[PDB]
Formats: sequence, structure tokens, C-alpha cells
Amino acid sequence: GSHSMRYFFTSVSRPGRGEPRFIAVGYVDDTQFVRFDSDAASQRMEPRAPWIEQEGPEYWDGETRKVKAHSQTHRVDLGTLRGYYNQSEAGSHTVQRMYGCDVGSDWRFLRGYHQYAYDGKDYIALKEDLRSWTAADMAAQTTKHKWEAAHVAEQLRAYLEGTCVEWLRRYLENGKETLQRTDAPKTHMTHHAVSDHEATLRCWALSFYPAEITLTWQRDGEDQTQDTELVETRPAGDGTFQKWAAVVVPSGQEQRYTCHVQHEGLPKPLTLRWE
Amino acid sequence: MIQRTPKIQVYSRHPAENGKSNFLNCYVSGFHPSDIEVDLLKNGERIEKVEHSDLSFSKDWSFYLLYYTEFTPTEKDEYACRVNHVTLSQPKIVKWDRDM
Amino acid sequence: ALWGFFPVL
Repeated sequence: GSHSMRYFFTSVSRPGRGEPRFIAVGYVDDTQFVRFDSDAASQRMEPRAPWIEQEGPEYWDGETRKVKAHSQTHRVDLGTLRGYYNQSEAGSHTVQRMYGCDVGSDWRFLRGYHQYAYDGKDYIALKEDLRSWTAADMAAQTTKHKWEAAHVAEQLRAYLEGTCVEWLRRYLENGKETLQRTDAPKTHMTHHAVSDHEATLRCWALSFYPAEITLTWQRDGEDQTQDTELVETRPAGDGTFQKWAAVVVPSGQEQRYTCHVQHEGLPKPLTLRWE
Repeated sequence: MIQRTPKIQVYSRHPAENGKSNFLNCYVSGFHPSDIEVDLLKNGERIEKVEHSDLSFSKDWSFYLLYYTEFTPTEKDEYACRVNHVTLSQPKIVKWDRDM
Repeated sequence: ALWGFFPVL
């Protein structure tokens, strides 16, 4: 199965309320493994997954050193964009940054990411070629030129292709039981009468990992996409996820409906029918 | 500036069985900015020991957090999630329905 | 593990 490693960074300015709030989290697939928070007491990169707690002082000291560095960088960046956009010092602004690498089933490099957003709008993004930058506007173009001049893409390329992938495979192995597990969803349906002529049919997918899943309803094999109530995949809170899809069935028509579940840890897709 | 509204999902970790310990979750996502007040309520009262996941976001930069607390469902206890954001004139209250 | 170079916008 393909895997990925991503680092998400969020910085918010607190005008007259101290220095910007920085929150850094790291993920391997759908599993968070580390964290840093500017408002934290420790001021250290902390583990958020058992398997990463096995890393030594060297690792924790280096990540702490590097993450605080990112923190500062984002403190500068808030001021910088504020300048680029001729914005008031009173306004609270958000800078988010994301970077990571994906590896195929072969655990080989597939793609690297390095994007930024300012107040929710894409600012700049490394293009797939790992050689060019999508500068959103004039401001983002200023940053692009700086980066083309400083040859940032080349240093990133080496990271995204080398280091990033190297650490991913390491995490993958070191946290095997967790990261290299596929929990098939525990499915089941509920039937609740909504009226004297209709009923709700809900199909459940629970305790599954990874989060990738397809949960659909069909009437006579015909898809009911337009008529299905499908919720966003929720985290169970224990490392597995949940999701449901519901349809309103006219009484006596339950048999026409089939729910279908597709998931990596499922030997063969499921087709559930109320009967 | 961009102001996205948070989607709210109040559910439990395991299927609700009265008398059995569980976790009441409130998943808020798709919002922007990151500021958001989320509370879990038991019969109308805000629960004190409620934790939340570390602030992260999706590919569209929209944030997401999981607020959770340990609870033991009961036949007659009612739980809800109350959320507030710049995009909400008033705190949105989603009741917990064990069937959702 | 994090990137060791730290760029600024």
C-alpha cells in the first residue's frame, strides 16, 4: 500500500496578545506521531504515537531544534505577508504550511509537497516537477523570485526525495504493527421508522484503518448518490475511523436497497441488503 | 478573508451500551479561521474535562479538531456539542443521537 | 523528521 508523511504548520497572529501561536503536527498516513505548540509548557517536539516514543534524545532534541526554527520562520512570515498586502498590525492573520512525500506500494518516492496558504487562500506551492513554483499573485511572485534566487527547490527536492522518504520507511518499519495494519470496517445497518410510509436505512463502517473508504447505497443496483446522506469520515478517537451513509426508503422497498463498502482491509467489497 | 463554517459530528467511539464506559466525541472540521469554541454538554451542563486533538487541517487548509471526553451512556442522559465560530451568529448545538 | 533548511516568504 502507498504511504505518506506530512507536516502541517499553523501560525496565527495575536496583535497585542503576545507572539503568534504556532502549532506543528506530523503525520504518517492517518496517524499523528509528533507535535509542538508555541503555547506549550515544554517548548519541545512531543511524541503523539507510542512507536515514536522509542526514538532517542538525539531525535527529540533535533526535532525540537528544527521545529522551533520553523516557528520563528513563521513569526517572520506573518509580518512579511502583512507587508506584502499592506495590512493593519491590528488584524490577526493565519499562515499554514504543508510539506511531505508519498511513496508507492513499493515504498519508493511518488511525490513531494510544499505549499503555503495565507488566510485560507493558496499562496505558493512547489509544482509536481519539484523544480517550479506556483506563485498565486504578485505577493506570492515576490516570494517565488526569492526562492528561485536562493535555489530553495533544489534543497527541497533532496529532502522530499531523500530524507523524507528515508524517514517514512523507517517510521513504517519501526511502527509496523500500527502503521502497517489494515483494519477492515465493522459494518451494520440500522432501520428507523421516520413516518408511517418511510424509513431511514443507515449503513455503518466502524473501527477501520486506514481512513480511505467508499460507502455507497444503490436501489436495484442503480446508484443513489443524489439521494444518500453520507457523512465525513470521523476519527473514532482511538486510531480508527467511522462513517455512515443513509437513505430514506419507502416502506416495503428495503429489499431494493444495497449498501456497498470498499476498504483496503476488506478481502472483497461488501454488499449489504436489508432482509 | 476566508471564513468557512465547521461541520459538526457528535458521536461515540464505541456503540452506545448503557452502563458501559465509552468516549463522547465531537468532530469539528472544514472551518476557517482556527478560532472555535467547542463544548460537550451533559443534560445542558458543560463538561469540564474535555480534550481535543492537535490543530491540523486538510488539503484545502480547512481545520479539524476532535473534542472528546470519557462517558458512560445511560438510557436517560442527553449529550450535545455546542460550537461557536465567526461564521455562526449563535452557538450551534448538535444533540447526540446514538443512531448517528 | 523535519526539514533542516528553513525558508522565509
